Amino acid sequence: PIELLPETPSQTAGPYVHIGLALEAAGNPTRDQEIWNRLAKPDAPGEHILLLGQVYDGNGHLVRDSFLEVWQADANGEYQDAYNLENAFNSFGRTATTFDAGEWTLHTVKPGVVNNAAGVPMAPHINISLFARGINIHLHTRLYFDDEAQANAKCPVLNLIEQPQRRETLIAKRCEVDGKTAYRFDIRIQGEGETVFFDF
Amino acid sequence: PIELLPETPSQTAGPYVHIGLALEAAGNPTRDQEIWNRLAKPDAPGEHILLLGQVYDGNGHLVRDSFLEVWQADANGEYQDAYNLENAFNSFGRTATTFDAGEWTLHTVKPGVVNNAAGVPMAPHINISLFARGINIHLHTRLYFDDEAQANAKCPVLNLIEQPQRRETLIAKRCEVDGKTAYRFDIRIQGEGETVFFDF
Amino acid sequence: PIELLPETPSQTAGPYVHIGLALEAAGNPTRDQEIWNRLAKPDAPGEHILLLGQVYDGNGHLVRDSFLEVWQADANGEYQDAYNLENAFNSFGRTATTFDAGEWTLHTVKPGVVNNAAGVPMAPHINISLFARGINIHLHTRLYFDDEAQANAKCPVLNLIEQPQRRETLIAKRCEVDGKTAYRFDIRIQGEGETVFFDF
Amino acid sequence: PIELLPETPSQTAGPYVHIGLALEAAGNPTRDQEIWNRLAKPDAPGEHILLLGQVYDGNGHLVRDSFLEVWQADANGEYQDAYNLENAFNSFGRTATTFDAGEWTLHTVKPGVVNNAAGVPMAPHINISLFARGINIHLHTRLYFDDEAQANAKCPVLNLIEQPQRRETLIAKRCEVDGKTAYRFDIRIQGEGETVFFDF
Amino acid sequence: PAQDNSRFVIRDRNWHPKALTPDYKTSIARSPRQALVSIPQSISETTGPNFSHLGFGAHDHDLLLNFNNGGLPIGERIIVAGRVVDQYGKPVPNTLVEMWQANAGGRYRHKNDRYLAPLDPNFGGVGRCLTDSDGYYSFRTIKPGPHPWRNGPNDWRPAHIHFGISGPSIATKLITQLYFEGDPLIPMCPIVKSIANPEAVQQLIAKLDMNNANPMDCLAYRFDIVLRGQRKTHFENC
Amino acid sequence: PAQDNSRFVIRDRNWHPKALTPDYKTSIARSPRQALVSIPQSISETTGPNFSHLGFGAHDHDLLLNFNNGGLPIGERIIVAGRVVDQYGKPVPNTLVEMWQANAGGRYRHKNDRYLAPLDPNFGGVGRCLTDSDGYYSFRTIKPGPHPWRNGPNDWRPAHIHFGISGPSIATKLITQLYFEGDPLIPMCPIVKSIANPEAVQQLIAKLDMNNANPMDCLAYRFDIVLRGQRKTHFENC
Amino acid sequence: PAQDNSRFVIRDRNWHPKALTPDYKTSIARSPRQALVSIPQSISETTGPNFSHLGFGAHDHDLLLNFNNGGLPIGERIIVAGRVVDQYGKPVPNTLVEMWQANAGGRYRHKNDRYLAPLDPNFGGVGRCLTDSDGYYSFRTIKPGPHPWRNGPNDWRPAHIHFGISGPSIATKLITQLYFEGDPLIPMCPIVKSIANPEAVQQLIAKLDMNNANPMDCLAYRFDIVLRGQRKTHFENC
Ligand SMILES: [Cl-]
Ligand SMILES: [Cl-]
Ligand SMILES: [Cl-]
Ligand SMILES: [Fe+3]
Ligand SMILES: [Fe+3]
Ligand SMILES: [Fe+3]
Repeated sequence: PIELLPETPSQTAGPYVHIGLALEAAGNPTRDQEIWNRLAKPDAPGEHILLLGQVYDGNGHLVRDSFLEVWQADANGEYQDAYNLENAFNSFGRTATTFDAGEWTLHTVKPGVVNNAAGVPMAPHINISLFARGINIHLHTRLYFDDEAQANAKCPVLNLIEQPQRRETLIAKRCEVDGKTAYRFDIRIQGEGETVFFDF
Repeated sequence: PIELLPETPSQTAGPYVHIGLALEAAGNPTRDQEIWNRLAKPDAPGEHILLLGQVYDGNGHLVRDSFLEVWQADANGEYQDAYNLENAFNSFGRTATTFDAGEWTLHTVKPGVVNNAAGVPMAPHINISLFARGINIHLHTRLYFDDEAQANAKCPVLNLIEQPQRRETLIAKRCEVDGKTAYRFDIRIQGEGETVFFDF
Repeated sequence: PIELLPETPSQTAGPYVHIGLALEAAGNPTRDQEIWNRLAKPDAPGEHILLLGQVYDGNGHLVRDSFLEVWQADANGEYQDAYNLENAFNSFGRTATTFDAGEWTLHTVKPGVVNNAAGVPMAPHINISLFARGINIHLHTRLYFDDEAQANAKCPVLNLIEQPQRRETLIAKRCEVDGKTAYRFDIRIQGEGETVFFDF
Repeated sequence: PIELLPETPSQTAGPYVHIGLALEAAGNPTRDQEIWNRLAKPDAPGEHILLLGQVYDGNGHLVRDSFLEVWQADANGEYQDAYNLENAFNSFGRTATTFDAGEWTLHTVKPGVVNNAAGVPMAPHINISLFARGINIHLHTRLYFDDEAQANAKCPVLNLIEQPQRRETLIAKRCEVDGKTAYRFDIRIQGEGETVFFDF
Repeated sequence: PAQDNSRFVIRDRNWHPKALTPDYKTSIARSPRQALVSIPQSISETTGPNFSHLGFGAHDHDLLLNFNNGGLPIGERIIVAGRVVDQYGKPVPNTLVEMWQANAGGRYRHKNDRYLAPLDPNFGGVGRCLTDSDGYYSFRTIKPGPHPWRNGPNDWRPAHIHFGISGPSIATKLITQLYFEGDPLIPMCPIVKSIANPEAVQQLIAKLDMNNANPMDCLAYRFDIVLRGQRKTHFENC
Repeated sequence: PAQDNSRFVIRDRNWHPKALTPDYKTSIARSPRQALVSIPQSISETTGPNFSHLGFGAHDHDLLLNFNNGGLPIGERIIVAGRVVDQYGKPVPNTLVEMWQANAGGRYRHKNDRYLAPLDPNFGGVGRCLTDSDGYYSFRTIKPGPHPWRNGPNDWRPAHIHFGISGPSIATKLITQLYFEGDPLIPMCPIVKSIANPEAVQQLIAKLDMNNANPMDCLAYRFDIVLRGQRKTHFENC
Repeated sequence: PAQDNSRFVIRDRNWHPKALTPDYKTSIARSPRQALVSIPQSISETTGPNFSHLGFGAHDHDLLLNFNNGGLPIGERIIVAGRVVDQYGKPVPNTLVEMWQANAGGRYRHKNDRYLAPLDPNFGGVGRCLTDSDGYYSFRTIKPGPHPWRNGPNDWRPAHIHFGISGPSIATKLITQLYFEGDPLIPMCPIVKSIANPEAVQQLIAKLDMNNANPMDCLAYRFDIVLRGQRKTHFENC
């Protein structure tokens, strides 16, 4: 058969990933421009939301060295690839869990609906890639919203998860943090309540 | 050493096993004669019973595409191997769970006692072979009866299971379905309460 | 793919074939029973006919060392495989061309119609296998009759010959020899008027 | 020596070539635009002519499944390579014999004179490529015109054919079809009067 | 009735696929985590149904005719034939061989197959027969097409026919899959690769069998099946 | 109009099949017995039609949709794609690629094919396209079935698609056949074996191309085509 | 805004390291036990950030100058350079390449690294750049020392540089590690050996590149990166 050049194989990001990819989180000096966890400036259109979460291993213990990358549509359901710190909104961001701060946070807007390749609407979601010591190739997941139950029930991606119980692992829980709308999205890498991870 | 011709290797029956082996359930027309789940005509000697069960994966979820083959002695402890739809009793039958509720049923009689090769009586049992998508080589088990405690306790096959707690997984529970004598035999393929499976 | 034992390869019969297979034609002493050119005794049912012919090479020159075997139905269209010199009719015979007698002869009856494997009638025919010095594997042909034009035109075997002109090579010519019905069937191995040869 | 990538090897077009390249003839519906046998619209400059011919195998039998491609200069000696069904003249066309039509036809104009690479005029000609069942790589030839005898005698391509008798095989015969100017160009693939075929 | 009068050679469960073969994703949660418990052979295991008295329809072995809704199925006409023997080379006569498969486009006639390739109105996909007195079986069918499936993101089954064979006892009963000589999908399939030993994989590949073809009609493939060796009992209880 | 400004590398007629290959029976009477006459390249041979202005229908390259009589054709959905280059490796853009084939059962939609395998009412078997600006072409189709034929008494074509490619001149024009990776019929076919060199035969075998497949939809095969090398003229007439 | 116009060749997850590789002890509790769920590519997966307008400082790619506290860092001065391409061989221009590493003694400038080898006051160990219009990147740095770590009782990372590459989409984003030609620690490392295929491990080994060295100044290593092949969509939703 036709065999292309093989892709470069993945390796773990390791425990010191934050020195390369999360300088402030590493408590190291930052450069003038960093890619970080504020996707939306106050004047971005849409519903401003705080996202937060903790990451657990197979023994139920906190993962305090995780590095997360996120990719989401703007409130209008459009992906904005022109990354610029001057933008009111960027579709891409980074966050981390650390020894000092075991709970990651993101400051964003709720994403609008995006159609799949067949034209079928997907429920509002944030794409997440999870990296850490012990993780040899990053884990892909999606964060959906518990106040989008009708859309979630019809999402062609959620519906590829055979068991309804596992779909529940991708639904972030609405709350309030200091008076502002927030969602908690915890990830369980292994075992009871294991978060669904995707291949694509 | 002496090496015989290798046996043809097993493969999974796959999710469409019903096309070939459970035609009704595939949604398909049947042929004039089918091998199915009614082992006994109403005139067959012995105690007429219903067997039913559900099959669970390692996540506690129903296996809704299982296919089961059974082999049991008649009420007089004789294996009736000359398969014939006109027989009062067939020692062989087939059943399947299907989507819906995931429950299989068999209509039979309670088997009589048969001796092992050393002449020691075995407790009444039904031999079961379980096939499905995800199962690469079929799983062998036995269904014993909870109202045969004395015989069960002395069975030379059950006594080969090292742990009494595991012996309990093979004991079907007497119950009533539409007022008629039945025994429920659930199978747990993996994990908590995992059903004992045999090699022979 | 599946490869069976290979067939033993053919070789030419060579110039002295008659010493083994045509003893009288070789002018050598015969045994008590020989397989020869009289398929029908006078008592055989059917139309008694004399067949005769000459064999030519690619230069138009007579082949004076040919050996022919023939296989045909009786007048009722049945093949008679039980070869016996006591029979009024045998379906099999042998003839030859020699230095002294360059024209072979056969004494037989006109064969009845035989159906092909699909049940379609074949025109009356004699199957011929031709052997000689220079012929590495024998040549198969059929002798049909010029007074069976209607049947010939419908024969499913003749109709597998793409060109009508080549079909004519298989049609023997009715004549009279010493007052009796005869057909001449000349064979041209190569070149102008080349006789159709079959593979089966 | 310097060895380039090998050319993809030829294979016969086979007997069903018309399915792909002569749709009308296969018995099939045509697409909106087809490449076919009318090179010239009525307004095209030059002398409008019909070309026709039959193709013979080595046994003198018609090749009924021939497919022919032609390439010729327009009346002004110009090769029109921008193929378009709207053109007054296309230098390229296709035709075929078929069973229904064992004769091929082309509607064109007489080509003007073209010089060879050394600047020497070639006699008026049509370049032909012949494809069919039994032909493993197409045969190249040229059709010249019998009323161009003076030019033909000086053609540097015709003069590369060593024997004058073989040159005659490339000279089409002027005739009239339904009262209109035509030239017949029969091709004999093999044997007596074998048509000259070219390599270049 | 049946009697205990034979023993069957113990299976090599490293020749067979293991239960847990995670590249075949559904095996992860459907594989036991505890060891199988070995038990000695008794009459319960060394006997099984014989199907000599099962009534077969005229076309049960012929998938070109057994789902006839006005025409022939579309696709590559093939005979699939072979012999069932045990590990000692002894033929297994009058044994039940069942098969099922997708149509020429890789679509199954099952309510749960929603692959976009069309059903064939003249193809059902199920066959059965008994081996003859010398151990041979034969079916006539259409060569199935490869079937895409929701395992990895671009996984395709090679062309394959599912087989079940009863044999002389419940100890010999086997379900397997036939694949076809040369199919470039075979080395890529995680179901094929559930079998760790490459030599075992080769035992599932049917060979083109021109000797058994009907000219101008259908091709043929040969697929031989080997069930567990059967022997008489000896020196037991003494 | 066209001009003479290039030369084409001379063909290797021992790499191509010879005219007389008697195992392919119809070649015996359809092969010239006289030698080909070599002629130098002129404008007549070094030019040819370009098809940029030919009007193509929307589905001309898509055999799943171009004979639509109420449904999809039955059979293995496949993309057949590749690149046309010359012997120097230069892409051949905007060139005409035509193809034709049998349906999934080896039956041709031609009046002269009376093989008993049925026609598919939604399959025609004809495609065309132009290569793009980088030399690539693409068709969508059904994988054809093997085709029995009246050569030897049990001869079957391997699965194959007929191809015609125009290229830059009448000197480059080529008709050939594509075969499929692994097909056990390939080594048996007297038409394949008209090519004497085994390495040339390999050049006609399309490879399974999983990288180009549409998951849950269609597989893909890759078939690259090499036309005669084209060079500028040099040092002529001096 | 970004558009869905491309597809990416599916990953070979037996070429990459698997999740559960127990000799790398931390992977035991940080590997999912359920199968990944395959999903089709949509605009969510086939797009990603373009960093063309991220503002880079003058020395972001030069670790000899980007942590300047009064001197040059101690250790082997090297250029690390290479090309980012996709599996079709197409360069990946204007893509973000980030890297981090220990100093010459195997010590990281992170609070959690308490290895006894000293920090270098003029080394920070972090770099970033974009590939140029032809897919090439380059850093200047110190060759890192092996790093002991609490896996097995005497485990040492080979000298290595961590790499992150964005590529055209979130589907191509990759984190990996570079190793150095000839390092005898490579075959011994359980993180290297998380990769099952020895040929894949070889793809992570940077080669000494004397051609790219500055004489009397610095040596050079070459490390090329291959991201998932990108192709146009074809024959979707039809
Ligand atoms: Cl035998
Ligand atoms: Cl290129
Ligand atoms: Cl380049
Ligand atoms: Fe299947
Ligand atoms: Fe063909
Ligand atoms: Fe490190």
